[PDB]
Amino acid sequence: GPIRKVLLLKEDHEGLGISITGGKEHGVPILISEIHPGQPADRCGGLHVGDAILAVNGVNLRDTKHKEAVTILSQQRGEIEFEVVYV
Amino acid sequence: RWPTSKI
Repeated sequence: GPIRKVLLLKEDHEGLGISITGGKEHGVPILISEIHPGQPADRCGGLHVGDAILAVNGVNLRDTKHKEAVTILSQQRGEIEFEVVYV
Repeated sequence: RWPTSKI
């Protein structure tokens, strides 16, 4: 599908509200496997199970290992821009 | 298989 830019708004007491799988060491992108109901990713409306997370806040995640992506993603605060694609 | 993290 088309590459999309998606904005997510998160408070500091919350996580992103997604489960991710995959990563470079497995030869696949960082993939959203769950959107947890009522949490920030669900509320933002534009992120979905099956989306590959290509970048967050301009940080490329295409070639990132799983735990690298966890560190990068969990570091982001407030208004967070995602670049995603559903294949 | 691949790991999953909740974030």
